[PDB]
Amino acid sequence: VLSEGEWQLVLHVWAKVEADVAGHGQDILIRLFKSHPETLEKFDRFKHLKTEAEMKASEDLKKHGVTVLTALGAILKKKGHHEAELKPLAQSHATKHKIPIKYLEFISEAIIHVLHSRHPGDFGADAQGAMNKALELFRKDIAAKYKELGYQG
Ligand code: HEM
Repeated sequence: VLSEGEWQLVLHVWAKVEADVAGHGQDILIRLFKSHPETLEKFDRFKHLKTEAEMKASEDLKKHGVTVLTALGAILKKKGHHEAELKPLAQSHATKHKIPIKYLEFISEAIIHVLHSRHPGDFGADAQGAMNKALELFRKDIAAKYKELGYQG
């Protein structure tokens, strides 16, 4: 359970993201795909992209980055009271998209890196720890839904 002070640190940096949701989503997906190429393989939509320049030039990738970060922002702004938002996401990622929990760890690392690059003055260690806790809570709660459905592994 995050404290109120931890949530404030999380949402204070997240308010900085929402000024350029699409730029952040591009940086985060690109980092994810470069760092963990098995992730790119889960998107039939993106698997033709073979270079970082092609990734940066894809408008469809930029659109998906906004989809991802819009859903994550709505979950973070619930400060843990996020059951209604996670249900459908856990269900589609477990049963349709077939995304292992481990890849949610990977995208959490990319999010943290990109926030540190773009917002260092609002993403010192206290805020990095709080955002780590928030993303761990996200993963923990998705993992319990996966386990229900037979996908925790
Ligand atoms: C912060 C974590 C993530 C969030 C908030 C998120 C959110 C979403 C949303 C809102 C959609 C569209 C609606 C739906 O299908 O449920 C989507 C689709 C999808 N996601 Fe995620 N996602 C996350 C992580 C991942 C990761 C790590 C992968 C793969 C490695 C992934 C793979 C996919 C795929 C394959 C689709 C369908 C894309 C398409 O072909 O249109 N997601 N995601």
